[PDB]
Amino acid sequence: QVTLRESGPALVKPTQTLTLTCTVSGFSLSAYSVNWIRQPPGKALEWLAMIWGDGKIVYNSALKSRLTISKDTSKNQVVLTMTNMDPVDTATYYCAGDGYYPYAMDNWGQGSLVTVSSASTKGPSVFPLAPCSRSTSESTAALGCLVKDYFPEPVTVSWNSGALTSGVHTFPAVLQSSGLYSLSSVVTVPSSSLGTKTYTCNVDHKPSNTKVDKRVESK
Amino acid sequence: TALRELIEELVNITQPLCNGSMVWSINLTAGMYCAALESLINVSGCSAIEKTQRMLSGFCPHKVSAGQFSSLHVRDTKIEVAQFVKDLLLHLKKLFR
Amino acid sequence: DIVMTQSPDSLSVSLGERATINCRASKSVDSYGNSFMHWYQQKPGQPPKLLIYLASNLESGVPDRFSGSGSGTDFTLTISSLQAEDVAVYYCQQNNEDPRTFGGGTKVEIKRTVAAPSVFIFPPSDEQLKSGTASVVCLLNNFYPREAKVQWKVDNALQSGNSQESVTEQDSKDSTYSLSSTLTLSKADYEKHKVYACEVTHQGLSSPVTKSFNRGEC
Repeated sequence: QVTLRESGPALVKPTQTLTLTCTVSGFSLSAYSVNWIRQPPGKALEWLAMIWGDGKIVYNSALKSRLTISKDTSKNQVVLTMTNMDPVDTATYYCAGDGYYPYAMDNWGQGSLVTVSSASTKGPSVFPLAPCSRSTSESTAALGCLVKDYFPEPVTVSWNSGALTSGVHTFPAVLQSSGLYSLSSVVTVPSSSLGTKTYTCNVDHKPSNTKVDKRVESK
Repeated sequence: TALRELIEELVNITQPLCNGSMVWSINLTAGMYCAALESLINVSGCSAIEKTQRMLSGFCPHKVSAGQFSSLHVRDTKIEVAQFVKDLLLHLKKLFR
Repeated sequence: DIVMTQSPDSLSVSLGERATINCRASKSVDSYGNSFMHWYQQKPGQPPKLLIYLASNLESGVPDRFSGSGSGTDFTLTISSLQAEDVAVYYCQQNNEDPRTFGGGTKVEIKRTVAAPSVFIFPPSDEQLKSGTASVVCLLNNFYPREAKVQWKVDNALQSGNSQESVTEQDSKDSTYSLSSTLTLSKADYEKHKVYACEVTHQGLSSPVTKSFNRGEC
């Protein structure tokens, strides 16, 4: 039952130092090797560093001068620091544990998205997406939520507190010319459920600690 | 050649080793590179033994998975990796002569 | 410093058809006759998952349709009968020599029958209008292929420069795509016009589909 969980700031100012923490449970760090890997949005995985259970430290060659990996066996955490952060360093940072010999990376955390920007955190405004009208002959109906003007990414959107997943489409966020993101999440349901079944989008913007539940209905 | 290199590596690493990690004692008999490989494969997070595992994998190319056993039949005495390497070092120097 | 290079960058294969991905290392990833290279699968929004280790060993629990082959410098990952859930980006990686390095990835997609989108239009909410902006949203649901054109029209004037699109990755069950187009106007421009229409052109539609509404309800 080995689990890895990354924690750190959602936002770092350009030139400032990023500090990421990987909390390991179910395995002692005295016999467990932890890796750091990053992934810029829409780009390839990039291996960064590792610290073996017995203490051996290895770094990516091009980023070596900027990286420091360390660990504290007591709190069972591995820490990565990366100095002089740039907008090009914006990425999801993953920590991953090695399996047994041949030591492939068999256990990954969910990853922590880090944005490098001088812009301030801003929580979203959530608006309903409900058609003006529906045709008496439509079998399927669409509803949604527009999660507008937030910074940085990510926002999480679920429906009915995670109970509704079928037919949900949460789109990739779009960066507006304002420098703020916007995202839409939609769900299509059979028309025979409206007015009866409630549909609520649960929006969470962890960087601004904003949490909203909005029940969506046509006017 | 590779056998001297394997001995070289085992002496090279015994100059603690995988602190807190215990391995099964190995019945050293009929070119039991597979038995040594099966015993060490259960050690997690130790950079110090990786080369030995790769070297042993060179002599035993068969599929050897962590937890699963085929070569090992004597699963009773559990020892320190340092003690295991010292036990493997005694047998390996006997075969070299 | 071992550089891992994958080919092709992307591939499209029918449901139940064999899929093959390649990987090439700049130096040998072999040590004592074993290949220190591994394959990973990464599905949209999830971390990578190990599939194959030591070039040809299946990770426990991974479906048997996956296999790996190769030695030294050249490696291959094969899916014997591509399933709808196998849509992902596949990565190769080496640990023969420090530092560990990953390939650039290969995106695998399903080739399926043409599916027209179901189109929906959403007016701006009264709550948004209060704040000075109007977002008009057009949804194109569950279509294939990915290529689609959305044209916004406001009282029949063709709009440009004021809309943004976003598209989902291929669905893991029906192998379709969905797309949303958002038209953003100030409240002043929004209240000066009546008819808001989204016209959709797609291979699955023999004729363009228009969804529209009249501001102030019609």
